[PDB]
This record gives sequence, C-alpha cells and structure tokens, in this order.
Amino acid sequence: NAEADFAASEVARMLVADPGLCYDAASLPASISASASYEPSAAGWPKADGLVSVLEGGTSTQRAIALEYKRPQEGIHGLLTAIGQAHGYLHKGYSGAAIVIPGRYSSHPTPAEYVRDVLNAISGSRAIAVFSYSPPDTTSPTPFAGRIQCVRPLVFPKTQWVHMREGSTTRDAFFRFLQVAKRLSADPTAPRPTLRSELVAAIGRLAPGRDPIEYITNTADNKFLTKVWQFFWLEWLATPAVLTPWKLEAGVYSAPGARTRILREDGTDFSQLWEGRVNSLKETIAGMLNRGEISEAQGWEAFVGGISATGGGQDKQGVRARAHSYREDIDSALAQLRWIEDDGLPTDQGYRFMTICERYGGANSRAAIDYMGATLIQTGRYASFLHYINRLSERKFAENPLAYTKPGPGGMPVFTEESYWEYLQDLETKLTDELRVMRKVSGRARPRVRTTFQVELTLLRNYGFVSSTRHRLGVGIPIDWEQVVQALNVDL
Amino acid sequence: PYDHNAEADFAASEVARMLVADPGLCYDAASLPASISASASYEPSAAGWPKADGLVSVLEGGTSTQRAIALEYKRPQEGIHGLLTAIGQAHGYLHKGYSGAAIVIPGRYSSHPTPAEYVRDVLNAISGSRAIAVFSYSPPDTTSPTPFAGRIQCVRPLVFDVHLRPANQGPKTQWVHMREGSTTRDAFFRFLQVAKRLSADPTAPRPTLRSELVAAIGRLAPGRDPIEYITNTADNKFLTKVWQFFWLEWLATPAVLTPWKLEAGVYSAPGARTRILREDGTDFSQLWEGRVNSLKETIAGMLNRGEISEAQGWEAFVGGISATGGGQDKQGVRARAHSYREDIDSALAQLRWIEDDGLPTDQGYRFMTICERYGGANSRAAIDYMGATLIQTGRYASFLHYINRLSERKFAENPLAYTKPGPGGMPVFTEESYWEYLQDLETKLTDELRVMRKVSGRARPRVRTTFQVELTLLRNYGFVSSTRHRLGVGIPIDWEQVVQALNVDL
Amino acid sequence: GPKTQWVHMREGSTTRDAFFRFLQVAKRLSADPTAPRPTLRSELVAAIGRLAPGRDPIEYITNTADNKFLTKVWQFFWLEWLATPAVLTPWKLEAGVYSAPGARTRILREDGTDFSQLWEGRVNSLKETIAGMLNRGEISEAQGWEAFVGGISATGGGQDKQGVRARAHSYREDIDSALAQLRWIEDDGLPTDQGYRFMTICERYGGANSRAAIDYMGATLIQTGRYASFLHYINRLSERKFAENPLAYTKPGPGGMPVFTEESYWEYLQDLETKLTDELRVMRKVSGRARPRVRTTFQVELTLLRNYGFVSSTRHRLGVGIPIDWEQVVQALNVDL
Amino acid sequence: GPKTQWVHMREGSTTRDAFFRFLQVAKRLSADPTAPRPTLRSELVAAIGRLAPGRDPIEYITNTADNKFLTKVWQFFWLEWLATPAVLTPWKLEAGVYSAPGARTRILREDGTDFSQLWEGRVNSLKETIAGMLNRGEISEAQGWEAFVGGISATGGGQDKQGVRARAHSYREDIDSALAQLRWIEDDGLPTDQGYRFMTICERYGGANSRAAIDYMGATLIQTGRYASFLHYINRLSERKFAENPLAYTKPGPGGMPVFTEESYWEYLQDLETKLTDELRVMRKVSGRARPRVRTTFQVELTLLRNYGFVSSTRHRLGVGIPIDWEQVVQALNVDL
DNA sequence: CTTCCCACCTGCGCCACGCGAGG
DNA sequence: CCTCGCGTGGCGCAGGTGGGAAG
DNA sequence: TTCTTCCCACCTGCGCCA
DNA sequence: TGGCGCAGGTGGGAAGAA
DNA sequence: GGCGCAGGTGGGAAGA
DNA sequence: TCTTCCCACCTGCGCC
DNA sequence: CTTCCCACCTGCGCC
DNA sequence: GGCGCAGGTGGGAAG
Ligand SMILES: [Ca+2]
Ligand SMILES: [Ca+2]
Repeated sequence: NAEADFAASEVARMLVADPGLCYDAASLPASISASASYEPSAAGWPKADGLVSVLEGGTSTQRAIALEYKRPQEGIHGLLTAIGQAHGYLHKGYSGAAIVIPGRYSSHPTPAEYVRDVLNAISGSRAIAVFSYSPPDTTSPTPFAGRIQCVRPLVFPKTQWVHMREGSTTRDAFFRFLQVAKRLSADPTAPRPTLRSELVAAIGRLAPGRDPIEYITNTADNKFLTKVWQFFWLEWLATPAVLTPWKLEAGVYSAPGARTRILREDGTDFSQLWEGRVNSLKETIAGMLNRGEISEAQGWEAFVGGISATGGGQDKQGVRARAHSYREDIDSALAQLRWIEDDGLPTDQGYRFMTICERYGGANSRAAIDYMGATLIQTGRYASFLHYINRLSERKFAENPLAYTKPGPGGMPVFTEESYWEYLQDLETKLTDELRVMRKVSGRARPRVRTTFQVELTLLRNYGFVSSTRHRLGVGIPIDWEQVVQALNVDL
Repeated sequence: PYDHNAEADFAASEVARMLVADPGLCYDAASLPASISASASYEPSAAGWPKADGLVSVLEGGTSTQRAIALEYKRPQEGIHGLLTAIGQAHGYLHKGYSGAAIVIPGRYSSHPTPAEYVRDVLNAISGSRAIAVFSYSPPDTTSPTPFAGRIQCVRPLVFDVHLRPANQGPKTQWVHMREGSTTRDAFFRFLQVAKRLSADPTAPRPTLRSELVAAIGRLAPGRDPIEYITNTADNKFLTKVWQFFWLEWLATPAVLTPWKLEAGVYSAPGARTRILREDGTDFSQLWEGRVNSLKETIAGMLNRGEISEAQGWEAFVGGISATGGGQDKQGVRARAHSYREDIDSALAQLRWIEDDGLPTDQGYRFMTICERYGGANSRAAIDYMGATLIQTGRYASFLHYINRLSERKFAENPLAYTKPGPGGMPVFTEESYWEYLQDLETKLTDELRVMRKVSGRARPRVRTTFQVELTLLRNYGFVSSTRHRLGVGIPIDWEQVVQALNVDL
Repeated sequence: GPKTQWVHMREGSTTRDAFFRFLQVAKRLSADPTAPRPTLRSELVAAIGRLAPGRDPIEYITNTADNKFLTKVWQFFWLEWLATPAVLTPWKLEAGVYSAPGARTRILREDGTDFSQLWEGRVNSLKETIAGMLNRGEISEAQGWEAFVGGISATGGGQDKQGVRARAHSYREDIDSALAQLRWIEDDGLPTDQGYRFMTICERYGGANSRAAIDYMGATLIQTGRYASFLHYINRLSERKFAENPLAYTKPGPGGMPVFTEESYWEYLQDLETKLTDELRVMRKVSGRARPRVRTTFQVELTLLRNYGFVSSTRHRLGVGIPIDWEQVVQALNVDL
Repeated sequence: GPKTQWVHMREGSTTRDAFFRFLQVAKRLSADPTAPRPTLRSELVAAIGRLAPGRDPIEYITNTADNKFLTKVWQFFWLEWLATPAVLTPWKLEAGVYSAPGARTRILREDGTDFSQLWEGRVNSLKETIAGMLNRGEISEAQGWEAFVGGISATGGGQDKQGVRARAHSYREDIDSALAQLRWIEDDGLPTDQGYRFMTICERYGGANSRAAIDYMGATLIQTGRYASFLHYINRLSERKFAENPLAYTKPGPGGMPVFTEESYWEYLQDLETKLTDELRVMRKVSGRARPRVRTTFQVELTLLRNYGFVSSTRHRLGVGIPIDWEQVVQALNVDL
C-alpha cells in the first residue's frame, strides 16, 4: 500500500546531507531544501507514485525527481521495467528520475551495477540515478535509514594515403631508422654522439645557450622518438664525413663531395646532401670563400644556418633547416604505415621488414621490394587512390573514349602530353574539390611548378603497378591490375 | 502453441522480409548497401539473462558483416504498460552486445491511438540511441502461412552500432551437459539425421498417433493439440519440428507407445524396445518398462487388480501416476519427452553441432558422414570423433585440468591425504576416502572456483554420486583409467590419450 | 586436344537453383539410401515399351545405365523437379482439339520472373509440334506418345527434335560436370563441405536467388571455377593489343572520329579465342555445324561475368576492349569459401 | 641401434645466451662474409708456436679445421663472447704474487645473477693452478702461457686439467649438436625461420632471460626436441610400476608410515634408466670412468624439465615418482615453434 | 549382505507473460 | 483504466534408483 | 512502320573411349 | 556397338536506324 | 616556435 | 641546338 | 657431518 | 685424429 513513501523520505533526507549526487561539482548549491510528495492525477500517463522536490539556495530554484520503487517480489524482470519507467518520467517533464532497487536479488547479485552499466554504455543520459538499498527493518519507523546507498548519481583536409617523398623516404632510410630504434631500445643507456669543435663553436655563435646536438637535429624534446631520430641523423645521414663543408687543398676551397651511408633507391651509389650540383650549400660557400666575401667562421655559420635568398630565388637552407624536413617526413611516413607505435617502438610489421632486410640482401632486394610495395598498397592505402583514379577515369572515358585527344598528322586522334596534363589536372580537381580526399594548398609563384601526383605516380611506376608508358589513349593512366592483385594478398 | 511465441516468429519473418525489401530501414542513406539478405533466428539457450523474442540476422554485400537485431514483440493483452518494459528490454539487448533492437509494438491501443509516435518521442528525446527501431503492427490474420504479410510498417528506422561472454548471473557449469542414458551417441546421430532430412524439403505433413492416445489426451487435456501435448512442445520453430519428428519416430514409436497386452485376459507388458541403440551396443534402449516399478508394469498391475479401467489406464500412460506420500511421482510420456528433449538439445547446442536457427553446422554434417560411412554411431571412427569433440568443444579438457590441478595441490602438501589403516600399518585408499576426496573437489569447484552449479538435494535415500556422468564418460572413452582410484594420485588420468584427442582438427 | 581450364556451365541448365535442388536431393537421399523408386504413368511406360522393349522405363526416360549414388540422385532430380508429372503431360485435349498444356518445371528461372519451361516454351517446340501433328491427323495418340519421348526427326534439312531421353542426357551430363568441376560433390556423389555451406545459405536466407547465394556462387566461380584465370588471360592478351596500337579495330565510320563497332568487337573476340585455343592451348574447340546461325565466341562466360558484375554491361570501349571491374573481382577473391 | 632420442644439452654450455649470441653472430656474418679475422694477443701467438710448429694461431685455439660458414661463425663467437681478450689474461696482479684476474665473459647466466666465467672461480681451476705454480717458481711465465693453452697433466689423483683448446672443442661440439638437433640452423650453418624467431623475440622483449625467450625455449624443447617423448616414456613407466603397488620403493618412517626417501628415488630412477636403455633401446650409455663421484641418472634432462616448469621443484613424491606438471606441458605443446 | 556402476527415471529454479485486485 | 501482485508455461539443466556384478 | 542485330532462356549432338 | 563429357545452335524480346 | 606534410629545381635522356 | 619529362636533391606554410 | 643441485669441467668411441 | 656426445666435480644451501 504505502511503502515507497518511506524510501522517498529517506532519499530526500539523504539528498540534503549529500548535495554531490543531486548537483554537479561545478555549481553545487550551499543549501538545498528537499520534500516528498505524490504527483497529481493529471501529471501524465505514467503514475509517478512519488517525487522528491529539491530547491537550491535561491528562491527561483525548483526541481522535481520522480522516484521508482521496485520491490524484490517483481524479480530481475522489474529492472528492465524500471529503466523504461524512468525514461517516461523524463518525457513527462520532470527534471530527473531515481531507480530505487534492492541491493541484491535471489538470482542477481549486482542489480545496481548492471543498471548503472546499462545507463552508461547505451542510454547516454545523466538525468536518472540509481539507488540500491539494503533490506529494510519493518519494525523501525524509518526502515531505510542508512540502508539506501548511492551507486550512480545524476546531473540535474587529409590526403587519405601514406605521405611519401621522392628523395627522403627511401627503403634504406626506413630500414636504418628501424634498426637504430631497435638497437636503442635494447640499450637505453647509449651515449650521445659528438660534434666537431668548429661545428659546436658555430652553433654557439649562431644561437647562444642552445644544445649543439639538439640544434643540429632540429629537435626540442627528450622522448624515445627524438632520441632515435638524433642517432639516425648523426650516424647515417649527417655523418662526420658528410658534415665537412669544404676541402682546403692547395689553398683553394672545394667541396669534399662526400656521400652518406644510405643507399639510393636505384642502387647506383649512396645518397648525398648539400653537394652534387652547380649550386649547393657546400659549393656556394666554397665559391664565396674563394671570392673572399665571407670568413671561415662565417662559412661554418652559413653552413649551419643556410644562406639568404639575396633576391629572386629560394633561400638556401643549412643543416638545421634540412634536418626538420628530413625528420618530419620519415616520422610521418612510418607512423602512417604503422611500422612504429605512438611512443616510437617498432611494431610486428616493422620488425618483419627489418627481418626481411637482414635475412636477405638488403632494402634494395626483391623480397624487400615486394614487402614495401605490398605495404604501400595495403597499409599505405594506395589501393584506395588507384580505385579512385580508375573509377573517375572510367566514368570520364565511357562517355567519350576520345575525351582529351587531339588531331594528329592525318587527323587520327592522338593522346599527346598536353592531354595527359589536363587529364591529370581534371583528376586532381575531382579528387580535391569533389571527393575531398586530398588536402592541398596553393602558392609559391615560381618559374617552375611540380607535376600533379608526382610522388604517387613515380612510386607506382617504379613498383610496377602502372606501365612504363605513362599514358594511353583509351584508359588514361595504364594501371597494371595483375600486379595489384598479386600485391593485395601478401598478408603482411 | 503459445499465443505469444507463435506470433513472434511470424513478426520476425515479416521484419526480415521488410528489411530485405528496403535496405534503408536498418542502414543509413550515406552507407546504403546495394542489397541485403535477412533471415529470422533465435537467441542461443546459454546466452545471458535478457532473452529476446527473436533476432533478425542481416548479411550485406560484404558476405561477412553478419549482424543481429534483437526483437521485442508486444501484444495488446499486456495493456499499455508494456511500452516502458519494451524500451527497457531493448536497452538490455543493446547492452547484451547486439547491433540493433527492434520493438514490434501494436499500432492500436485503447488508451491512445499513437503508441509508436510516443515510443519514438521518448527514444529520440531521452534515449538518444539510433539503434532502436520501432514498428507498429495491425491485428494479424492468424489463418494464413504469412499472417503478418503487409500489416507491419517501420515507424522508426535503426542505425547499426559482440563480446556477450560475461552473463554475470551466478555460476554456470563450464562443460557440456551430458547424461548417461538419454543424451547418447545414437540419439545424436538420429536427431541430426532427422534435422537434415527435414531441412531439405521442409513442411512434411505431420506425425500421427493412435485413436486411443488422442482420446486420452483430449480427456485429460481439452482443447490441445495431441502431438504438441505428447511431445511437450509449444512452438513452430525448425528445431521444434525436428524434435517432434524424432520423438514419435525413433523413441516413442507406435510399438513403444503400446502400453499393455491383453493375452489370456490378463494385462501384461509388450516388451517393445525403441529404435535407438545403446552405448553398449548389446540391444536397443527401453522406455517406460523393464523393471518392477516402471510405468507400464504399474499400469498393468492397476488394471489387473481392477483399481482402474482402460480409459484411466490410457490417461495415466501419458499423464503419469502420482505417489501417495511414499515414493516419487511416476512420469508419463509428456514429462519424459520434455526431459529427453531438454537433455538432448542442450547438449547438441553446447557442442555446436546445430546452429542457433536449428540447421546443423559443418561439424554435425561431418559426424553424420562418419556415422553413415563407417556403419553407425557405435563404430570406432564415430567413437573417436565423439571423444575428441567432448574433449575440445565440450570443456572436458578444462574439467580434467581443474581436477588435476586441485588434486596435485592437495596431494603435494600431504600424500596419504585420505588413506585409512589397512590390514597392518600400510594405508589403503578405500572407497570412503575416494568419496571424501570427490566431495572436497566438488566443494572447491563450486564454492571457490565458481565453475560448477549446484542447486539443492532431493532428500532421498540415494545421493547421485558427485561426478557421475562425467567420470563415466571419461572412463568409457579412455581418458581416465578403468581402476577408478589410486592411492598416490586419486583419479588416474591418461594424458597420452588426452593430448592425442586434443589435436584432431575437427 | 587440351581441356578447357575453367568450369563448364551453361545458360539455362546449370543455374543457381538447379544446383541447389540437385544438392538437396543428394543430401535427402543420403539419409534415406533405401528410397524405392520414382514413378511414371501408364501411357509413358507403354510408349517406352513400344520404342525399346525389355528396358527399364525409369532408366530409359532418365537416360541412365547403372544404379550408382549419383545416378540415383539424377533419377530423383529429373522426375521430381524438372520432369514433374505436370510437365510430362504432352497435350491438353479440350473440345476435340489438342494444345500445349502450358506446364512449367519447379526450378526458378535464375532471374525471379517465373519458373523455367521445358519442351513447350515457344512455338515450334516439341509439345507444339506434336499438338499440331495430332490436329492435322498425321499421327495418332500412340505415335504422339512415342514421339514425346523419342523426338521427331527433321522433315527437311533443318535440325532434329529432342525427346525426353535426349534432353535428360544433355541436362545430366552438363550439370554433373559443372558440379564436379566446382568440387561441390565427391567422386561417389556425396555433397562436400562447400556443398553443405551452399545448402545452408540457400535454406537460411531465402533460396538460391538471394543476395548471399549470388555472392557465394560468384566467389565459387571466381576461385574454384577458375574464372579469375580466364579474366587474367583476357586482360593480359587485351592490354597487349591496345598498347602496341590503341586503335586496333577502329573501323572509321564517322568522318574523323573512329568508333568501336560490333564488327570490330567480333573481330577482337575471334582474335582472343584463336590466341586462347591455339597459341595458349587452354580452351577446347570443336568443328562447327554448317548452320544459318552460330553461337558467339565466349557466349556463356561473358554473360556469366556480366550478370555477376565482373564485367561492365556496356561490353564495349575503344581502348580497353572488354571492361573488367577489378574492384568486384578483388572483393570476390577474399570470400574464403 | 643405440642413439638418444632427444636433444643433447648441457648445464652450463648450451644456455639461452650461448644460442642467442651465436645466432646473432651468424646473422651478422652472413650479411658480410668479408670481415677481418679476430686478433689474439702477442705471446698467445708465441705460445702456440711453442706448442705447435705449424698450426695456425686461430685454428689451434678453437680446435677448428678446414673452412666453412659454421667454422667462421664459431670462431667469431668463441673469440668475441666466450674467449674474450679480457678473459684470455691468465694472471693480472703482477704486484708481489700472481693472482686470478676474475675476468667474466659477455655471456649471461640462466639465473641472471652474473655473467658466465671459465677457468676461474674455484680452487681447482686452470688459472688458479697456473698462478699457484708460477708464484712458487714451479714454472716460467712462458711455460705458464704455454700451459694456459695446452693444459696441465694429471699431477694428482685421477684426472687432468683442460686448457683453452680442448675446452673450446667441448663447447663447440655441445653448442653445435644442441643447435643442429633443435633444427635452429641449416646444414650449411644459416639460421632457419625458427632461429630468426628466437632472435627476434630475444632482441625485442629484453634478451634471452626474458619471459618470452624462456617460453619459446621451453616450447621448442618440448616440441622440436623430443622431450615430450621422454616425459611420456617416464610417466607411462612410472604409472605402470605404481599401479601394481602405490607404495613401491617406500621405507618405514618415524611412526611406521611409509616415506619416499632419497635412496628410493635413486633406485626408482635407476630402474627407469635401465628400462629406457636396455629394454626400449632409446638411450645411449657408456662407461663411468671409475671416479669417486658419479653424475646422477637424468642430470641434464631433469634439471631442464625442473627449471623450465615441466616438473615440480620437489623432485619426487610418494605414489607418482616424478611429479610432472601436465597443465604447462599441454599448454606448451600447442605452440607454433 | 553390502556397495558401485550404468541405464533408466524425476523434477527444482527462474524468467517472462498474462489475468486480475486496488486505486 | 494504470500498476503491480500473483499465478503459471516452458525451459534449462541438475538430481534419484533398480538390477547386475563383485567382494 | 519495318528491317537488322545482340542476348539469354531454351535447344541439339559431336567425338572419343571400352 | 553405346554411354560419357562436354561442345555448338535458334527464337522471341528490346534496342537502334532507315 | 615546433610540427604535420605541402611545394620546388639541377641535370641526364630523349628527342623536336 | 632547343624542348620537355622524370627523378634525386631541396624549401617553407598554415596552425596552438 | 652428510647429501643434492647446478654451474663449471673432462674425456670416450669411432670411423 | 676430428667429430658427436657422453661422463665427472667443487661450493652453496638445507637438513
Ligand atoms: Ca512502484
Ligand atoms: Ca514479448
């Protein structure tokens, strides 16, 4: 008959004692007045047997929480009915609801825990609370005094495939970076490398109070990834031989022409930095030194910090600036391929690549080529790029198989290079503005521009997924689908 | 059948057909599949407390993304209060690990004529779950094979969101439930054969009984289907039909269902056996006769003494005979059929030999192939396959590991743990020590490890010794030595055969 | 004489429902090895006795010799699903005139339109010709019954007609080969694990025309049926012709814009077939029949690939030849049956 | 046909690190065959010249012969990890008496307490004896360097001392046999896929003493090495003996209760050894050299099964004999080694 | 005469649904 | 006419018992 | 308004082997 | 000689074009 | 200011 | 002899 | 004072 | 006589 009234009174007396469950910690009122009452017959379709009215310190505050009492006679099936009844109370226009349930059941040991889990993981609402009570003592005037305990309170743009660079994300770079990471994880107490006396002097002159090694590697951190990057940079790319700015033979300064320890993709020789062309950071400095415009100390400072544009050109960059560009495009490539974790530790696939390279000839070997190509296709999501371009090309060439062709010598249509470039531009516009699966920013108004899909098409051509002939009259880009099929079941 | 469980299957079939017709009911506009295939199925018996009326299984063009939509059918009989309960159990099925949940409520109620609109308004403003679909149905015509055809509309669609392992509602036995005489190998073989013969070309007309049996069923159960009464079935599922065709064809055959014999004017027992072989292979099994206190013998004795007539005997043959204080109430055909079906189907489902909907799986078909090729369920190949399945799919290997670990832990601290003085000073491992050791093992497995389930005791002169069926099966299949106990170890497991049967790749 | 290196499937015989029902019959008869026999009607046995005395009517009308498990499955499939008693009615004598009964088999058409017809689909069919001969008075009822199972020889040059025996032979020897090549039945005739998987899919998701059954059949054709090998051959021999010359078969009809025509399509297909059957020795080809019409080069493979989505419906492009859809071919290769 | 039916291991030679570093050296040298030969000391080359007049200074300190990939990796491992330049110094005090340097190699020990160590640590060691006779003037510094590579004669009761060459031969044969029987290296010496898996887990999870390396070693000992067959044999024979009498070999105790004493354990193990040797012809046995001490029956096998967890630490029990733990054995028996 | 095993017998817990008393 | 209160269908799975058979 | 042309569901019957 | 394993024909709908 | 990734330019090679 | 085209080596740009 | 284990030692047969 | 593979022995820990 009249049993939920005692539970409602107990909850009302508890709410004032513990404002934390009724109100959030951000705006918890100092004083709250709580009373118990029964809903009017016109309140709504649900009966709303009892409700506790709570008010904050202010005069205009007013909230009502309709509570639901489920006796153990209902069983474990009353838990589900209680959840539904709480939702109806909120829909009727109440501020909140309370599910008062026994602490334990004959078959269910943790009813309140289950109800709270249901309300959290699925309902996603914070306006209904759960109160599990100990068995009451009918003799006492207030059987639920101290029996009710709270359980759950209530509250009253992206490229979409792996970023790779033509000259900075070679196979040997990945191999040696992973090897250095593994060796440094094996021996965390490895000693920091050393820099030349002239190099550290120039670094100090350029920037006072800066770490010579943290400066030449373009890092501001001490994490594991920073450490392995520093070791790789100062051991494989920026070797002591490479870091020699000039040669002082016979009184005339000439670039030493020293190469690094990272093999080129073609395998003809090793890679180079700051040397090899008519203009290079290690050759303009030598030319200036022979001319006499700068001193040897100024030469070291220019080598570390670069050379300004001097008008109408790209300002040449030194070791510090090139370090950031090299670092942030081999880190991002490995992260996107998921060959390293977030902390910077090689994964199972990174260890598999290292194992393939060590067991077989090297990074420039057939097994390593196959593994890297399959990783690019599957994990690098180059298959998505191939599917996109194939779909767009087919939908453009089905309407007209001579879409971009030009008249030939005798009038026979021919797929010239201008047609290829405008077709690629249309593909780029479709992939950027319409499909929105490529982040792209314009700028750099320069005498020369760069080919659309330069690195992607270069890598695809090198790995064999597209034909050596870069275009055809009908298909457009001649995708080799047998190779893609073979690479799509490698199961790395 | 049940007036509620009959319409749930029809509603599930109609909802599956509706989802097939319009793939956008359960999917989104952006990710709309080209087309999907949907079927109706039921929750497995051993899966969680919250039990739904059924689930629609959806398979899209990926051929691997199989989903499940736990249904909740409602009837006008349970007033208007059933809407809140339906919402509650819908959230429960969502917590159970189901992608969707579809309320199947009626569209017309006495209080207000807009139940579905209210359900959506409650769901879309407070529940905030897009995986709860709402259907409103019109009074079906229960006189056609498709009563719900065209009378259900999807008022509110759903958007899809596993790991239903815990089911924290008390301890549950972790190995497969097997029995000594009811749940046997040949019963499994014949049940699977019936299921496979009924799946191909379904809707076989019916089984039939005798005129006297039908008259008795009508006399002691007016207005009930004789087949459903004599088989203790209350549904139209595929597995229910398989059980109906298996009970009255292999076990309760017309020869078996003959209670008495009127030779020389004195009632007797026909001496008729079923068509199911025994695990021994000596002779076919028996039902309701073969002992002094059996049901057929008791009925014949009552008839001879003149206590009851032919009509009362026929009624008692299917309704059983009560006990006047001393003894246990005798069991008729209906209750024994219930017991047999629930021992066999639970074991078949736990062994993963029949799917959730009822069709046999690949392992069930492999068992049928072995039995039919090698000459029955008692052949050596069938025995090996059954033992390996019991070890692997049934958690009998886990049971052996548990008991071996507990026995080793007990006997490492103190050898001669339970022994008693023998002829001289040499201790012996007598039967009392064996029973005490088994009781201690059971207490450890139940109270502390929470692996087994124990209910109560019947307070009868016999006691149902601790590991009765499990140890019998292990001894017969060779995973436990024939000598039941040993002083040093306790239960002498043969680990060579356990590891031989642990890797057969069935 | 090399054998064709992919599954032999026809267009109206080896459909998705015929396989399902044949496998269902085999599965049902595996649990009932002592199935007595199918049945005929008295006129049929009288006609068979008149034609071939001392021969079993069941094995004569089904065109079978032994009594093995596979022969039993065919006997129970022919006379119960295709040559049903309704189908085996040759005419409908109403108001003194005869006409085609209009009976259909119990096998679906593989497109959901209706059930497949047998011997009376259109004019000039067996039943229509028999009814016309009966109306004209050329033959009697007994001769009509004999012709219904023996067939009518060619009146002029033309082509002969097929009775129930010959059609049964063709259907049986083109369905058993397809089922054996897909590894859906064993050597003895018992269904394999993949046959049972197909059974379960069809019986669970609503028949052989459901999406799941279509996906399973397409994956089986690509992987087990070696249709992916055929697609690879076609693609590798096609890209080798449009790379040397992207205008191989232009047929410059319009004055300035060449267009790929149907004659160019047939020339390209003939070149592909010649390369496949002579240079590669993969296909098997037989001497043709001097007839007013001929079947195309790849009549059934191309339409099977077109229906399942592996080849575009337009079947035409100037530069690509046969447009293959490699997104669906790759997806169908990861089904892992 | 006497031939032991399990992998041949030893307590201190075939350790986890002695395999990890050996395989690492093999992998490193396979990727660069043109590598400089290891460099010895100066007088160490002279002493060999005194010992042998024509032997190579590296092919003599390693007992190697001819030339092969296996010989090269063995020499590199021996001179880089075991016979390190620091270890190869016999006396390093030179103050008022020549003491023992206490040099430890770079090979960790199984218990992980400290690095391994040869020819030092106990009174009856090679270096301590040489230092003793060099402080007393019994030999010369040149004679001491010669004896450090040749080995002192008996000069005592029954046995001789071993130098560096003979110890190198013993270590080489032990490691080579334990690696070839485990199928961790090829016949030519190249590591297999299992060896590379071992190297990967050792390098990735913190050396050969980590939990992953221990688990892999136990798994490959149970599966690839026929230790499971040995465990099955001993368990079957123990159960056969104890079924007849569950109180076999026992002796009266304090209150008359039977007890499994050490003598009972030794005679039970001796009976097992006799059954495995002279009855099943599984083991291989030889003479005992007639020495005051004798190695126990199953010394290396039981030690490995005990420290890897397949046999309880308490080496015996009353009614079972050897308390084999079958949960761990079963768990390790299903592992892709 | 007593106790164990195995093929037979036997029904306890508990959820979910339905009908009805009280308000 | 809503809400529980109580009954029960059905379901799943766990608990007895007679006769051979050894001791 | 009528003549072709391709395509599927519905028809034939080589061609080798015992 | 016939059975076995595949291969090679036609007839009406839809279309496109004159 | 550091970090994600975009955007250039020499110089063989291959021809007009 | 002059024009492009690709690759390997080289440059900064929007954004907490 | 005695015994056992496990790192460090030591030769045994046989082609 | 070199290889594949068996056999001892000191010092700590526990009784
Ligand atoms: Ca209430
Ligand atoms: Ca319901």
